[PDB]
Amino acid sequence: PQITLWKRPLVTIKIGGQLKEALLDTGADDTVIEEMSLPGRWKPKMIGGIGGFIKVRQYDQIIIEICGHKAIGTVLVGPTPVNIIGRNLLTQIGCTLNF
Amino acid sequence: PQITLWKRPLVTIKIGGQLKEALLDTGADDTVIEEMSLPGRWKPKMIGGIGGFIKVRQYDQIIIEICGHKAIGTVLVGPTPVNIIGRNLLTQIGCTLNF
Ligand SMILES: NC(=O)c1ccc(CN[C@H]2CNC[C@@H]2N(Cc2ccc(C(F)(F)F)cc2)S(=O)(=O)c2ccc(C(N)=O)cc2)cc1
Ligand SMILES: [Cl-]
Ligand SMILES: [Cl-]
Ligand SMILES: [Cl-]
Repeated sequence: PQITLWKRPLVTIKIGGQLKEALLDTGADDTVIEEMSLPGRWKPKMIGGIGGFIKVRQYDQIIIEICGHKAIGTVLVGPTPVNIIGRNLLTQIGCTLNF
Repeated sequence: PQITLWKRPLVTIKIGGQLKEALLDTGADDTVIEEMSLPGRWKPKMIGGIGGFIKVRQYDQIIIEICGHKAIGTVLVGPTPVNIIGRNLLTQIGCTLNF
């Protein structure tokens, strides 16, 4: 589809068997999801921006379904104010910016 | 143009007569530029980032070029990790997400 930016570009995603609302975020290098269980090993990481930094757990090789498009990649889990789909997964579904 | 997301969508902007690098950030509601001199009065604005909320300065009706596309609108000034072109101006220049 084509998504305009009058409002936040929120979509429904499926991750770890849960449905969640997430923001298509071209400014995010990686995907960041609110606290949840994910299977596998993880390593701690810090990410930040305006307001400072948060600590997240980095899980690799996680499958997420985004608007019917399956993509696999790294997911950071931690206290993000909003669920974020970052570039690492946006590329996999063929998402571009156009103007 | 059509911009893919394998790398950060960094573009050249022109503001206050000077060229700067900025990030096309669909996850940002607003446009936030690093400390510089802008004309006119400013108003207070609280924005929520990944790490918390902070106060920045809001200037309205500011002339700005983004990837050569002329725009006029609201620009916030504050301690941002990189210059950010957010949804307010992305919308104005006709930028959509597509997949
Ligand atoms: N390192 C990572 O992978 C990472 C880092 C941060 C995030 C959170 N998402 C980013 C992108 N959109 C806004 C958000 N932020 C932009 C941003 C942009 C770039 C970077 C950096 F280059 F450092 F990696 C960090 C943060 S933000 O928090 O500074 C922000 C929030 C709101 C607004 C606004 N209202 O205009 C402006 C800026 C997600 C992932
Ligand atoms: Cl990845
Ligand atoms: Cl591609
Ligand atoms: Cl505006």
